[PDB]
Amino acid sequence: MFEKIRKILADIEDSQNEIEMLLKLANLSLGDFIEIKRGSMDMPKGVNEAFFTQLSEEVERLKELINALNKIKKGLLVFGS
Amino acid sequence: MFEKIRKILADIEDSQNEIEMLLKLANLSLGDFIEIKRGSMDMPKGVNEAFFTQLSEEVERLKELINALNKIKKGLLVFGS
Ligand SMILES: [Mg+2]
Repeated sequence: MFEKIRKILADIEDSQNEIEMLLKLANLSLGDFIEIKRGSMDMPKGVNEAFFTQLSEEVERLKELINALNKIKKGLLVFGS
Repeated sequence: MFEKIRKILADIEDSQNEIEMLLKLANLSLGDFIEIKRGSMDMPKGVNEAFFTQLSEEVERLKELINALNKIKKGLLVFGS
C-alpha cells in the first residue's frame, strides 16, 4: 500500500507543478480558472482562452489522482471508519 | 490551495515514515496490523500488542491527512463533478 501511495503522491506533485506552470503562462489564478469554467466569471481581457483545454485536462487529472489516493486509503478503514 | 496540498503531501510522507518505523519495531506488516485490528487475524505470538495504541493513532493521522486532501479537492468541483 505505501508503495501505491508514494507513487500517487509523486504524480500529485507533478500534476500541481503542471497546473501552476499553465496558470503562470495563462496569467490566471486557480480560483479565476474555476470561476470562468463554471460560468460565473467573464474571461478577463488579456487571458488566452486557448490554455483552457490543457488546464481543464490537468485539473481533471489532479482530481482523479486525489480520488485514487482515497481509494487506497479505504484499505486502512477498520469497520468502514 | 496548492500551498495547503504541498504541506499535506509532506505530512503524509512523515506519517508513512513514522508508521514504517513502528511496524519495523513491532515486526508486523501493515496488512497484518489491519487484519488484526479488524478482528480477522489473531494476534501473532511474539508480537507486542502494546504497539497497537501508537500504530492506531498514526494510521488515524494518515487517514485524516488523506481526508484533508479529499476535502481540498471538493473546491475543484465544477457543476458538482
Ligand atoms: Mg503490507
